[PDB]
Amino acid sequence: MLVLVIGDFHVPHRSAAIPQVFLDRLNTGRIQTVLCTGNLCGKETYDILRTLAREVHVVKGDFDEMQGLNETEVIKIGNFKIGLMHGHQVIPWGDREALAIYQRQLDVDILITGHTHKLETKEVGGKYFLNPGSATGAYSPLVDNPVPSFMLLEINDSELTIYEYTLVDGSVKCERVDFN
Repeated sequence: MLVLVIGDFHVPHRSAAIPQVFLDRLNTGRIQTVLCTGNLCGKETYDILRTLAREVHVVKGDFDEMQGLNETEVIKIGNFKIGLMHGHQVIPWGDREALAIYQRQLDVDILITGHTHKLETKEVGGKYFLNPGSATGAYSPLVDNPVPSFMLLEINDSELTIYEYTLVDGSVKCERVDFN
């Protein structure tokens, strides 16, 4: 019932590594599921994700060439139907009402998107909108100083806890958000 939410690893022609402190934490997390918003650094990243959990879901980001990734996925965890997509498709970008439109078309309680490279948890009308930011703090035109980040969710029936992990000025920070 622990879910890693992660993505936006890779931007073409730019290098950026996952912090090793993140890898060490997640390899010992007993993660049940990975929900990945896409933009992997090739098979290397997919192998990493497959070591973290038994069940891995990855959607197609705008830089992905890996064959066979779907644009959207819906996954049931606890009492939550969870929609997953990279989010560059949601126009105008990251805009609350456009996101809400996709959340209703996918019939989900939680909508997970990326593309902005800025981690954000937001409850809106009893629906949840989650963005883990970029695991590598990768470049984005939309953000000047992105930081490496990810989310762990703890789901117990209708209980939802989000742990927001970021790497700021060389030190890890975590913020816990509780929803019931």
